[PDB]
Amino acid sequence: CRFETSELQASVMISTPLFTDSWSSCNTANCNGSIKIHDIAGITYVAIPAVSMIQLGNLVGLPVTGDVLFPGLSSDEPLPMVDAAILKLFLQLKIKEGLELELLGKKLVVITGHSTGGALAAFTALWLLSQSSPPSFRVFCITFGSPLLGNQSLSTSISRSRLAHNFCHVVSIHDLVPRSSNEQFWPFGTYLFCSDKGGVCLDNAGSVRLMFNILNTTATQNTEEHQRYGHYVFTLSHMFLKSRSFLGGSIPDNSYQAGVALAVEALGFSNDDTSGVLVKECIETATRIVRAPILRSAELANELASVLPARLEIQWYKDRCDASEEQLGYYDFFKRYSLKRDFKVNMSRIRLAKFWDTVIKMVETNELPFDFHLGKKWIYASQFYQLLAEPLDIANFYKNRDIKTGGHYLEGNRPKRYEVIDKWQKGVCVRSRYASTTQDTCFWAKLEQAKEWLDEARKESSDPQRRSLLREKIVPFESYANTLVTKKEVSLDVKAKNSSYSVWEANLKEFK
Amino acid sequence: MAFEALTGINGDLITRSWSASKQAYLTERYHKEEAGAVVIFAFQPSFSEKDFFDPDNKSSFGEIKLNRVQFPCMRKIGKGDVATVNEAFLKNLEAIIDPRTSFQASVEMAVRSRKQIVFTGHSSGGATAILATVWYLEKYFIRNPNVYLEPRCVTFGAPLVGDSIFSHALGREKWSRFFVNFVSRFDIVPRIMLARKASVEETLPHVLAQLDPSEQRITEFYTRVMRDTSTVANQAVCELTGSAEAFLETLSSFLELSPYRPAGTFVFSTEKRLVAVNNSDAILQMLFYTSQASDEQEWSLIPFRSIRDHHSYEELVQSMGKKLFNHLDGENSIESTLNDLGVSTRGRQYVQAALEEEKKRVENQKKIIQVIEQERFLKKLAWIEDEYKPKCQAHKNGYYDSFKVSNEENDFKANVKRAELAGVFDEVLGLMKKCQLPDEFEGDIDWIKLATRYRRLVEPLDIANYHRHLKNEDTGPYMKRGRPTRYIYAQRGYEHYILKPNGMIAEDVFWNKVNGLNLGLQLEEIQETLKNSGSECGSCFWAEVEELKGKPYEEVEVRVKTLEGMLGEWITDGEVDDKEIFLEGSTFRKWWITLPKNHKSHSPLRDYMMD
Repeated sequence: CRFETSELQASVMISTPLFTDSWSSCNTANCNGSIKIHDIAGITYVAIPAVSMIQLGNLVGLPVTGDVLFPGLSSDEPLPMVDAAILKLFLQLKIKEGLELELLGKKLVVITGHSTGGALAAFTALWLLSQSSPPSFRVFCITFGSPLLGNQSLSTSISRSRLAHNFCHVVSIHDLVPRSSNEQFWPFGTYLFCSDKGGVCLDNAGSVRLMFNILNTTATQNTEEHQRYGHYVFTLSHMFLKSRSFLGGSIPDNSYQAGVALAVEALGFSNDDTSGVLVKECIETATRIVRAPILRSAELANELASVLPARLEIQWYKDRCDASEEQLGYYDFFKRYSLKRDFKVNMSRIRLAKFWDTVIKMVETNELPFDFHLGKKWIYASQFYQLLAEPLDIANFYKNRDIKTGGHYLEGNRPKRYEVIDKWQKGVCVRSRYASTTQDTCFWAKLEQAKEWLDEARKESSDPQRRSLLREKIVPFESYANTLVTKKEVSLDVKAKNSSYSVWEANLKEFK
Repeated sequence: MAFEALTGINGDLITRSWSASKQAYLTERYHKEEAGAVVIFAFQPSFSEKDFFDPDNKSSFGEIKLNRVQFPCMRKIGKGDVATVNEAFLKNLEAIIDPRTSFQASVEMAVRSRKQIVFTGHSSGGATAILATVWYLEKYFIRNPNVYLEPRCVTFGAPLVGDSIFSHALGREKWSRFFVNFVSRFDIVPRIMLARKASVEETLPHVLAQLDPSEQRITEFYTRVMRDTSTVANQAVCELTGSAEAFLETLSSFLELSPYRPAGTFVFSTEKRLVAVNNSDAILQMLFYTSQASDEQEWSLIPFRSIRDHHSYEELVQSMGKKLFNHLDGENSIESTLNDLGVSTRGRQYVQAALEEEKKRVENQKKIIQVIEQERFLKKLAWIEDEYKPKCQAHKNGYYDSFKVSNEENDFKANVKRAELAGVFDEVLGLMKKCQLPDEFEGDIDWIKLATRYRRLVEPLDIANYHRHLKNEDTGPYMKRGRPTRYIYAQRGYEHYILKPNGMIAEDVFWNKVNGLNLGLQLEEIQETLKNSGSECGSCFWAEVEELKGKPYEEVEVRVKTLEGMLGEWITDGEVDDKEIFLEGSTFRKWWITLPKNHKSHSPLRDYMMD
């Protein structure tokens, strides 16, 4: 929208010592012909040589039973698949044994390769970064003209895990190897498209694929352009000596359009050719797609700030309810009756439910960053909201229910937002006093379930078998209640004398 | 001319500064020159790698953190991070300062004569000059700021001295207008400290000896220096626009980048133009992009000109009069200026990005001022002062206790206003941390007054909130892990504002006062017991009280005596209200009347509470 960063990010990557050091290691590994481990300027380099093979294009799922395991990438519903030949060569070279033991003590490790060696280096970096625990060193991968490794599910699983920025794939605009794999293969990690004049970074899988399509349809074809990677690295690494103006035409007065034009000319296409227009549209679309989630997260943060008085209202309602002389708890004060305070807490609860419904639906639709729920701010926000408001929602549900056809709350009647919040909280000692709020949010729903169960158990006195079975399903509820209260992980309103918990307790004990 | 208006130095002072820097080659460590009402302290340049990189400094840039007692102001006021400078230059300055020389006595004698103090320098002497000026500013100007005591600093091709915190501290105190660093377009010395030590270890001595008044060595040195300069400039511009956060964060562990940044006004000089720049990031980008080669012929010529331009300042100061001057940050059409200075279109984009980020900072400050001016916002503070506090002290318990215990509709709306104000101030804090506000925002008088008012008014409410929800039973003491960052920031800004004229650090003043209390325990265990104590800030009074009301007396005797000692000055300053804490229903009074009658007698607060 305002600043073009695609060409800048590429310049940042090109200007580093990692660029030339990685290419030097790749050249040495290609010349020797085997895996090399090297130390330059305190950084360890694992250069994996280009290995000639016959088969490339067959996908196989990740191995769950083997020495090479991947705890990190097993969440994507379509099992993340990788190229079969790459994994077979990984096992054949015994990179695990020859690597995990030789890298002990190192603190910065860069893994790099040319052609097939690049796809292997990406695979090994993914293995190092995908273990159950983060490694003893930081891992960065740089590949040169590597063919695509896996399928779209694997790319999405990498991006969702925040591992895509540990990979940089330098690709020449004429190197046909990465542009020609089967359409089931998807890219991942930042791609650096370079030419004789400059480089441009793209970090979105869809935009990278569109760039591959554009290059396939327009640009020329050659094979030595894969052995020209040496010339490309050297030429790119020495542009800091040369002033590089926008040669040909006059830049648009706008800053963003001038940036886009400069990026397009860095890729080598003129701003007047069909290739140039296609590339310019691709770049603009990529920047827009990157920008949108950050804007949406900012807007949702503003909306969350605007909603805080509602949560404060619910906290005040709890305080006045458990500070009142009837001693019912705010659950019963909200479900039994309907007062002015109940009306206002209802308004606040409706606002909270609406806002969090919007937040959850935006999260699921993938309109927000993948690192959204991992952020501890939204973890706290969802946690406090759920703890304060879920019993109110349960009260509302059993207040507006049919006693029989309405069923119960957890059996398919629970809103999706609370389940997603359960996911978020799980994704991230005895208590001296009672907890401020009940730790088991669905406590009251289970209590209502057990109240119906005990009503049925007392409904019949001529069916001792049904009495016994209802007792079998009532005992784990009371055991769970005792475990919850002994740890004092429940708010004091659960122990109120006129709270529904107390009367149900008395009724069940007199029932025995 | 416009140059004199913008910078405050005329051609006469510049010529005299250049002459003094010339004669500084001979004299040892400095040279004082008299001319009318102007005394100039030129500094001797040095051309040995031991004088640019410190041999005993095991860092790859030769940098070291300033001591927050010798240069107390050079830091982040809210964050607390001290500035960083080249160690060799600092050691040279400290050798020049030492009482075994006549530098300090001469400086005092010149200050007493109402003279205009000018520190000037060439090459390494220019770096020392910069440091000397800061020394002067930390020692004389901040102590009694007058127009006469305003120094001037004129450097000629001087290397970079400090990091970004150095420049930020210069800009916050409004001292950056004093410094003027003439740079000729191709001079390698202003860009040398942007390289790593290892990149130039092998070639530095030869080039340095060539700078003192093999082509392979000169070319290799220039290439390595400009390579590291390109890396630093690219990373800097990519970071200040917020571009590629995660990519930069992952490379940062693999990148070893120079911290030095321009400080003060720079003046880039050509054969026909004279461009003044005040934006440190714009100067960094210009440093990279004004010395790239247009074509192969000029590329062959650059390594020569990069050294012969280090001796072009004679002609610069002689011909300054007949050069077309312009101000980069002022004018809006920066295209013609930068094109004449040899910047390319991409370099122009990045310089423009730096300037526009500065303008974004200014507009963010305008938005913040407009928000804190809105009556809707002011009404919250007014309501807490005028309706909440008098009613809660009419109930004979104080608003702290009323907020913490009672559930009045008034308490609820006080909680709501507390939350909304905390939102506004956390937003401003988030802008500060991202470096999105101008440098002197932490030094603004209106912001300091308003933030101090908000802290004194509302921090007791935040402590009451922290203890009403029982955080101290799980999250630990409030002063250790529960205190909001914005409150520390506001406290630090106010403390700096009041104590900086006396040249003292707030914690040092606190330690002096507690030593003056003459406790029954010596230095080590009093310093050990006053760790994370709530007696270092007045607005945290109640926090400390909640740490003392549950403990036996003999464990907290020193803490209680410290609280007693601080209360009088806290009440006098208005940090702690006296109508609130001494009421019958107040928590403080109820806990205090439980203290032993011996302490109750010998405490300085008999006259306030009865049993």
